[PDB]
Amino acid sequence: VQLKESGPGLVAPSQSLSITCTVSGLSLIGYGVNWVRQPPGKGLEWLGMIWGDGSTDYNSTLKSRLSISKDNSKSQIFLKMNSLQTIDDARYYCVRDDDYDGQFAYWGQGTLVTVS
Amino acid sequence: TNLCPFGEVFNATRFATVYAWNRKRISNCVADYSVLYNSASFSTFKCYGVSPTKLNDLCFTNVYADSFVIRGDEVRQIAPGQTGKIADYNYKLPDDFTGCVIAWNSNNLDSKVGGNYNYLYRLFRKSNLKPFERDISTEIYQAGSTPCNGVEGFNCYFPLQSYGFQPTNGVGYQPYRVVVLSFELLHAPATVCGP
Amino acid sequence: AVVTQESALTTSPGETVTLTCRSSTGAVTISNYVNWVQEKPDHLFTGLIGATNSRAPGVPARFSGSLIGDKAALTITGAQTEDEAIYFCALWYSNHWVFGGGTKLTVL
Ligand SMILES: *[C@@H]1O[C@H](CO)[C@@H](O[C@@H]2O[C@H](CO)[C@@H](O[C@@H]3O[C@H](CO)[C@@H](O)[C@H](O[C@H]4O[C@H](CO)[C@@H](O)[C@H](O)[C@@H]4O)[C@@H]3O)[C@H](O)[C@H]2NC(C)=O)[C@H](O)[C@H]1NC(C)=O
Repeated sequence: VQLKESGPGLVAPSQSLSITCTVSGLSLIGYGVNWVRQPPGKGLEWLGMIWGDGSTDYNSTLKSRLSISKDNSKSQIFLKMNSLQTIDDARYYCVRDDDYDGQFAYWGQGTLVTVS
Repeated sequence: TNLCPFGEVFNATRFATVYAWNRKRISNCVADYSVLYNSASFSTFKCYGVSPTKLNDLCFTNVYADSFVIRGDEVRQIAPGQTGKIADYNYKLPDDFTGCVIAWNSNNLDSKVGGNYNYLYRLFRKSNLKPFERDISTEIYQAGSTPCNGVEGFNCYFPLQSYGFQPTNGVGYQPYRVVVLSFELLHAPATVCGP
Repeated sequence: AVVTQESALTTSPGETVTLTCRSSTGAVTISNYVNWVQEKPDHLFTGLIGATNSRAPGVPARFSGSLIGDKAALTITGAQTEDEAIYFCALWYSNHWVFGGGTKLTVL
């Protein structure tokens, strides 16, 4: 199982952000996908969550801006952000779970997003 | 007409634990799956082989009813040819399985404030699990090179763990009542038939 | 919610080390569903333990986790020269996952 995502990299402040995460040799179906980001020089930072059935559970302080959607047929996960802040720069991962009651198992390489 | 006691299965007061699933024998009765399909009270309804639309005019010999309650995300591990902790250590289905699996959300029945230390599941097994096999042994599983001597310690773990059901859990981490029906035809005359 | 971990521990190959994860909101229970992940150079991540004890079949048997008192802990038996990493504990509190500060592990 491999996970790949594409990020714009450099975006102007107060502009939309769109990150897509792809899956290889696997299927979404009933597997959750978590979005986790990490600013440079700091620890991890939870962003959101999507379940297998389509229900979502966002970060409390970012529910106004965040939005998560996914496509079963095309096998991709989408993350959308609005009104970006200068602090909102970090490495963005899409995390998958396996079938042994263990979440946060399969990760991605990580895309780097800077705002200036 | 001696209707098959499906009501005492779906609407039973309590269901069985994951590792110790209860098996019920259904025979010498008449069933009606059209009401079951059109009820639309089940979150999950998928199966292969026989079709729900044409299941009414089909005669079998023995029908098996199985009960167990697991979390939301584990419902996909009750599919034919699937591998997981449940399908390896708790409940395995054969590749050539026939029948259907029913699952519906049950937060309002098995979730208690402060946790529900009533439901358990098998954690480790020495080897894999044969299809349609049940294990009740509580012997301390060994994952090392030293005998456990029946006492918990280093590399000596209890094979069973209790769930932490609570009404504040997530969507996929909520109790799910699952019943699976097995249909078998033998060389004996068929007894279980439709309306 | 605030969770804390040890800054760093020193370890030699051969013996066992226990890494804990303490939550300041109260005593950790089974319902917290503590998960552990691993950090490797070049920003490589890997999950180890789910449901506080559900080890994956591909993860080596030296990794084991359980609950001790009011803090969830991870136990490594027979550390190797390939076990240097940073470990994060994820807890299910309220309705959002909470990550820890990380624990750097060094092997001598
Ligand atoms: C939902 O999104 C929000 C928005 O970012 C996110 O909040 C962030 O939480 C982190 C974690 O606490 C905050 O980072 C802190 O920043 C302050 C400076 O403002 C630092 O002083 C803090 O450092 C302390 O803790 C460290 C250990 O972690 C110590 O090493 C250090 O010495 C300090 O004692 C800490 O790093 C961050 O500021 C906020 N962001 C905002 C905008 O407030 C939140 O975490 C997300 N939700 C979840 C569940 O993660």
